[PDB]
Amino acid sequence: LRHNPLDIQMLSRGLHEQIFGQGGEMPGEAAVRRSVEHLQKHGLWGQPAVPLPDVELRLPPLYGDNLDQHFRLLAQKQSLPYLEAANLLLQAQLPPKPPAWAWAEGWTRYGPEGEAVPVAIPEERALVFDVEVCLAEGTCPTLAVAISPSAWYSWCSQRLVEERYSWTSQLSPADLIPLEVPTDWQEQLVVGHNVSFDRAHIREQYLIQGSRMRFLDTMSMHMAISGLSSFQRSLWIAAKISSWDWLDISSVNSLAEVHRLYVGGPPLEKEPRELFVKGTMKDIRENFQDLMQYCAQDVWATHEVFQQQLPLFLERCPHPVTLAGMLEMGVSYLPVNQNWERYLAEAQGTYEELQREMKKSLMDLANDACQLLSGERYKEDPWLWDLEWDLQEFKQKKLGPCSEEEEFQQDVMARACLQKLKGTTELLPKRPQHLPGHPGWYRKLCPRLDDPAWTPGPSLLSLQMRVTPKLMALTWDGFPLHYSERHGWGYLVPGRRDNLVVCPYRAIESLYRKHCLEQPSYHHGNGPYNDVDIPGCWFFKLPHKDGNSCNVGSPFAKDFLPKMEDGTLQAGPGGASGPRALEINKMISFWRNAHKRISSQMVVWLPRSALPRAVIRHPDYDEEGLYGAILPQVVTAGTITRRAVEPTWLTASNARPDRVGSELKAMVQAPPGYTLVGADVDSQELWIAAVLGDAHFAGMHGCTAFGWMTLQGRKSRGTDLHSKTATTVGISREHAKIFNYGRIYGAGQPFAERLLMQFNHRLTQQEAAEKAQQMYAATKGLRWYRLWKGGTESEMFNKLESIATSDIPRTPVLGCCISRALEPSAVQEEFMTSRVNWVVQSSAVDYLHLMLVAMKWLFEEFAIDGRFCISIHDEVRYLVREEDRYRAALALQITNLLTRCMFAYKLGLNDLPQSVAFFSAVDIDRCLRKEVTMDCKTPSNPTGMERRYGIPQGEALDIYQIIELTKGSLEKRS
Amino acid sequence: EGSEALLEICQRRHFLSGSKQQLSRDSLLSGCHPGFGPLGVELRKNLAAEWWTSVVVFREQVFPVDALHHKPGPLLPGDSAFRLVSAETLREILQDKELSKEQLVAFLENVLKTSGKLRENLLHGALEHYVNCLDLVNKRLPYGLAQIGVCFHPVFGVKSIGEKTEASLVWFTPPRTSNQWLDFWLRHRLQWWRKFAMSPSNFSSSDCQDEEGRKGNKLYYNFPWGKELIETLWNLGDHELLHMYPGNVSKLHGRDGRKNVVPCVLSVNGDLDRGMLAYLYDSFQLFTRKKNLHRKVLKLHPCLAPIKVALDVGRGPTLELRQVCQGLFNELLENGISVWPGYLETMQSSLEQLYSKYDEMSILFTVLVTETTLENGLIHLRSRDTTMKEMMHISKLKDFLIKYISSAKNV
Amino acid sequence: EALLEICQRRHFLSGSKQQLSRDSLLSGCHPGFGPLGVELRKNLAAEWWTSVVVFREQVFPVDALHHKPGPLLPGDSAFRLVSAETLREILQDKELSKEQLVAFLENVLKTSGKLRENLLHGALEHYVNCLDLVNKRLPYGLAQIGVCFHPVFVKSIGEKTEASLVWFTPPRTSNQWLDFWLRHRLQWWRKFAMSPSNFSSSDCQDEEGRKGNKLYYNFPWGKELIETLWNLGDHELLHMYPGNVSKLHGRDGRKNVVPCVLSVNGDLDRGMLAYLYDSFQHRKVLKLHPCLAPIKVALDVGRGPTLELRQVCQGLFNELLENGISVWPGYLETMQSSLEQLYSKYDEMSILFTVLVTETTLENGLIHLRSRDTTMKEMMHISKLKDFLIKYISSAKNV
DNA sequence: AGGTATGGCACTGGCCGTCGTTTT
DNA sequence: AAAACGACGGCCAGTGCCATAC
Ligand SMILES: Nc1ccn([C@H]2C[C@H](O)[C@@H](COP(=O)(O)OP(=O)(O)OP(=O)(O)O)O2)c(=O)n1
Ligand SMILES: [Ca+2]
Repeated sequence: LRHNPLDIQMLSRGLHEQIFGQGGEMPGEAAVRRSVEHLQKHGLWGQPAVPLPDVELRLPPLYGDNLDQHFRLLAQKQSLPYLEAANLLLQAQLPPKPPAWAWAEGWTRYGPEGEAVPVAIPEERALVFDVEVCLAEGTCPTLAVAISPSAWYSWCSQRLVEERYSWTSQLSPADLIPLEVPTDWQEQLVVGHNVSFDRAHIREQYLIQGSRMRFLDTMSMHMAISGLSSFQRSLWIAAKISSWDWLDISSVNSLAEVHRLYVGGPPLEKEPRELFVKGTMKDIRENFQDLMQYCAQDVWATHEVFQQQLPLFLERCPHPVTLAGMLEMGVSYLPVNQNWERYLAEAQGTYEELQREMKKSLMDLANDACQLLSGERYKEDPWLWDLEWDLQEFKQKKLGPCSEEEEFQQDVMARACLQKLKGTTELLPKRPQHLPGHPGWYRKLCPRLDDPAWTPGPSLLSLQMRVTPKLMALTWDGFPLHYSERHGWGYLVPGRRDNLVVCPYRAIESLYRKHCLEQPSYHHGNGPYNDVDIPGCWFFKLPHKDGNSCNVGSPFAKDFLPKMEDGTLQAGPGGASGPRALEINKMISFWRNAHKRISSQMVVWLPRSALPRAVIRHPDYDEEGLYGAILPQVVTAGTITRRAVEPTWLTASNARPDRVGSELKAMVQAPPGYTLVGADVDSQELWIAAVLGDAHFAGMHGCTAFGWMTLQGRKSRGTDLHSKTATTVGISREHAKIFNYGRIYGAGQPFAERLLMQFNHRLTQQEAAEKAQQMYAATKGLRWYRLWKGGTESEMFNKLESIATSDIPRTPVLGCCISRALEPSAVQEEFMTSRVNWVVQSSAVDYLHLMLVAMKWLFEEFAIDGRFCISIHDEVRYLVREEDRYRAALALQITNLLTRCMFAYKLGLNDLPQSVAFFSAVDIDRCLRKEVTMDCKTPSNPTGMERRYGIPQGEALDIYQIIELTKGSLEKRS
Repeated sequence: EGSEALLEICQRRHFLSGSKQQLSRDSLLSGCHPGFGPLGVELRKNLAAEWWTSVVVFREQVFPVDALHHKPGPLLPGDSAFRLVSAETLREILQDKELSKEQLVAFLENVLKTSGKLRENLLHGALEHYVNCLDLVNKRLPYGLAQIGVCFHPVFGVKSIGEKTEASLVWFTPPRTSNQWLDFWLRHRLQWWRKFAMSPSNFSSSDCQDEEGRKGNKLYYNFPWGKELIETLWNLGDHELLHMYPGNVSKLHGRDGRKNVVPCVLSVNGDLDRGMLAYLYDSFQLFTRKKNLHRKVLKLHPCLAPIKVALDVGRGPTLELRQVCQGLFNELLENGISVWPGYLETMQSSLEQLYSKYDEMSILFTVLVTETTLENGLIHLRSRDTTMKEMMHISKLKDFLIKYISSAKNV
Repeated sequence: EALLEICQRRHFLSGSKQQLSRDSLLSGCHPGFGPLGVELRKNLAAEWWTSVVVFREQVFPVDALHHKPGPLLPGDSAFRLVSAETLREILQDKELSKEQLVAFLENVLKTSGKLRENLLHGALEHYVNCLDLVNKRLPYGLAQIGVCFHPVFVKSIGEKTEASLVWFTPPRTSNQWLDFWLRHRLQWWRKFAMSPSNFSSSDCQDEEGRKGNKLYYNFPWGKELIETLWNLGDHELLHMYPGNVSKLHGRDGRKNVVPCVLSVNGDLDRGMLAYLYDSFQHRKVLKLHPCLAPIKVALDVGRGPTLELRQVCQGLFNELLENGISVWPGYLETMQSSLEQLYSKYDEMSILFTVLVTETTLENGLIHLRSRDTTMKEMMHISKLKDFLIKYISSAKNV
């Protein structure tokens, strides 16, 4: 209907009729009275909201009697064949290992009692599969071992058996393992440990068209069943604060520990040499049999682990949607073209330039410092007095010119004398010394002449070294810097006369007097630490954004950039040296940390014959261009909350100014004739918590102040919770997200005020404290009413804590069980914050699973030509044919709608507010970027995507525009 | 100021030539100075060699070209350019009374329209070779022609001639990529200038437009008195090429992928004399500890320093020391390392004065031989950058130096 | 002759066919040189510089300018520079015309500037200040390489690239030094030639100046001068510094004396032409000396996968360039011709060795090598080619 | 008590290989 | 001429801080 008892615009009449049941029970009088009293007391019962337009859609027919049955049937239909294959694996009888491993190239199947026969492909419905790669030769797969019911299979690479001078560095599908049966039935299942890495080496996985093959990961199921958190992992490894009964039921993600936990018996032994990581191709050739044996051992252990694991997973997560979503999450796919190569170069070179300018600036400062050795002048430098200036002795074992004609004699005599004196090498020690003439501190900075990476001067210097601040003579409020072992970086305040390789304290006092003539210590800051004794001075820690306990590791941290602008942090040379150094550091930090991961991404380029016909004929088909793909190595469940993990693509930064290589995601570009259609959930966890509280309180949407405020705020009007908080405190909305989610999940007031001070440079201590207090007192009150009762969010906190303290906590929507390592019996009250956050985070995981299931169903039903591309914890992208780009958008919106209603249905509510029915915007683009309008200008590409690469702007469309462009139908002819 | 000290140093150590009053800023910038001393010649040669290596050596589509220093034939009337005239041309007209009343005033038209001019830029000569240099690459359109040479500019005697040696590249590109390439070179050249600089920030770039609406870039160096232009990049389109070859256009076609087109012309032109002066100012670096290290030295880049090594002797048996020094001198010279033969000068000063003189001359290393060198073959070595002393065996010296320069390119 | 046609076709001599002739090339009023000619001239200049300047402590570079401003000698023969402003000023208010033509043409000689005719005067203008560098040790020299302008009979202007050495020596030993320099220069000219006998020396005398020598090369049409050595005494040095002679004094055996001047001047363009003629002496090929050949090695690909062979050749090309060997990248053309034509083209360009990379090279690493002189084919491993070429060049130099 | 994940560089410490000096 | 021994140097492993994503 058009409204609920609290006058909140609910779902349209037609949509509500199509989705929810007609005979929905009405709320009682008492519940409505309580909700109205609550809202009036908080002061929200008056505000009238302007209604939003109405949407009328003839949705595709549903199955079952309600939403839950519909989703269950869809998930079962999706996941039936792969569950059948897993069951086939569970009941397998495997013969013993072959007596000897074959040497031929390709695939060999081992028959009974050792017989070996060459086969093109394993041709099995299920497998346990493992691969090994020679890291010295690059990324080409080296050799693989697979097992199926009643058969062993071995695969040898062409680069392992044959020897040739040159192997191509560009990787084609012809250099990967063939594993897919051509056009005994359609579906195939592959099981492995860290199975994504093995999937990355399959030739058929790189086709633009999707494949029926799916993959299951033993590590993901271990995380689902008995995983541990990072802190728990560290404690578990160190066990070789009060409760410890959880140790015996948990383990780390390493294969050996998993096998010990789920199977036991004889331990698993590694290969001590570690040839595949450190050896060479010849070393692999010589040790063929042993490496094959180890590979087979690992495969067998993984097979046993899966046999033990599967029933427990099926028991602790009984809803089929979880398995369907996990299956769908393992088929990620990223397209790329030749531009990727250029992106690797442009960034790298740029980085080097910014490196060079930095090193040249510091190296020079080092050189002049060497001149201070003479006369012990270094004993007077406030920054360098405490360095190592000792030299080392060199070691040894115990009249009128006239034209001439006989120049040959002079030449030969000089050459002979030179060579005779050259031969006196018998007295030279066999191990050359390393710059004994220079000082020790300068000696450390220089490489050794034998190093093949040698360069002149102290070319190892960097901004992160503890000597660089001394060389730059950094000053803080007119005080020189200093490093203490216990307390990190601080500064020295002169004036002590209680005597608090000797400190040149008079030089420091003179320097401070010079500084002062430009405008029990008498200076106030992080407080003196008398445990550090530097006669004639006090040591004061540099303030840290996380409090006085933490230690500063480098004054050139990004957070110190404003202090440079304010002039509190000043460099000795003066001018723009310090600010420029900090700017360069900020600009190159991300690339410095991530270039090894980014440049080593495995890329396979599809030949022309393997491309779709719709791509060759497109007018945008760039001939002489390269088209390829990258398959992210995502662990479907690498987190206790069952989130995904990827070393590179889940840490990629968005295109940002003044950050080299920030256009990483923009390089993922659809091929000609293809588009990327994507969407992100709006205020996901906020809404989840709000609806949980609403269900707990009175069973109506908006019956709580928190949910009431959450529902109405619009993104376009800038009235959502994030924007309101940002305006109230005066920070970016991105920082507002951090502030709000920190407050929600147990952050204390000191943390919030420190965060505000960090994000708002113009604030002060008292103002930040007041703005934190005026936002922490209203949300929560006192514990209870006997001498969470009061507060806007009290009901939500009570609901979350009730779920957390349950004997077997489960996700309210799908009822997945939390890991055995975090149940109350194993841990009494230890890791409360993690358990509380788990409810909402695993609910978000369930949301992702439901979205994936719905999208797959909609794409299959209406013959939509597209496939899943990628997701990051709340966002989904799809690769679609251009002509269908609009239809897909509609599907996404519908997938959102149902996904919301399901969340209400399992909570006992039979209606959905109109506000959260649809995605605020759906993005249609040709590359991956946060917004469709950004041109992504960075130091690595100044011109931008539009000019350098010719990628035009995308489009963002809402529900009404999509309806106008599609007429509300998903059919291929409207 | 510090500029006077730098100019005095450059005069004393024969970087420049002339007198104090002749070496004014205006004369140096305009190119109407007496000239450069041997050290300046060596520095300019090193700069030109580095430019040639960075522009021509490592590219398969850039070829050398030579343009004559003068342009003969008829000229359009005007432009105030100088005119080349032989001796007897001053007599064969006046004699015989060739209408000696007033027609020899209209003879100024003949003077304007018949006498040749001195080369003003390298662009025209390069464009003159476009057709015949198309055979090298079978008409693969993206390619360049490079040259280094002296050009003459009139400067307000009443009018003098300023000579400037400059490096020019003319790059023919497909039109649809002309802008992209214009960016590329703009970065590439900007890197090169920054490569050898101690303070690469003082090198800057700026966008600019022509009265015809043609994009361009200009590179400037920040001298102590302000920014001065050192290089220019112009996207000239095809107007000049079409005007130079009016007629059948198909003769000018080149290959862009599978298509035949007429290329856009990108012209890059940089001044080598002004670049040398800019590097001289940069190396002198005109903070208590830095101030107290008031040592005069020209910290030129090792790839550009005119002199690499200084060789001398101690006190002892003169003949043997001179023999070993001669051997070392010949060995160092035979492998491409320039040396200053200090051993051939009598003793007149202590080590402090030699260090000061060699620092003012920007010599990378100072080598010292003694009796103990004859005893065991160990020599003393002092480095310009740090001034620290090291002991080293002669058997390795030739290699070490060859390493130090060779790796300097890859810092 | 066929040689000039080959030079035109292979980009040694620039311009069209009609613009090339014996007289034009000898005079220096020809269109110019192609890139191969430019590289050959540069190699010749580098050899001259290393032979004359590098291995001597008392020879220094000099930086003479191309023109001399200010008042000039009246009359005399040379190229003067005229001002268009000084004639444009008459276009608006005539200065009575009539009788001022002869006076104006005399003012032309009075005030006009002149183009450099030789490198001797530029060096003489640096003698006094360059004497400081040697602490007045009288024996020492100044060397330069540069272009000079010569009238040629409407008079035309010819440009010649020349190498000049000015040697100041005590008058006692001037003749001995003249003989020494004659010997050394003759040896240097004979060094790179396949037929050293075609280089000859002769003695000559002048009314002004002392004994002198001339160096000639025997082109097919006769002997042509390529270098001249003169013992000019001290007339010019005094004439440039009238009156006082105390500054002009230099040291010799602890006594001061005014030095005698020896002038050596050689023509680089004519020398390049002579070497081109020398090398050409039933297969058309230029056996230019390895130290002077503009291009050392040519590279090409065989039949096979284009990307792989192109990557291999790119790596080899980068490696060869990094070590100082000039390379002709023929692999970019995709080998659209037979092998005989390719060999003929590379021979006419005077390339020392031809390198061919085939698909078979991907297997074991063997490339085909052809030699310009012997024409014998060989198989060599890629890893050894660079060192082989470097050793070959070194051996050619040492002999 | 924010939660969950990922990774890199700088610095410290321990072990073991290998050399040159000193005994026999 | 062969063996004990004290020192230097390179690799591996570990801890801390900082920087990314949601
Ligand atoms: N510092 C953070 C960032 C994110 N999250 C969680 C909760 C968020 O809901 C979820 C998704 O992150 P967004 O930044 O995409 O969050 P919204 O969905 O709230 O943002 P918007 O509606 O602006 O897209 O990640 C968190 O707990 N702490
Ligand atoms: Ca979101």
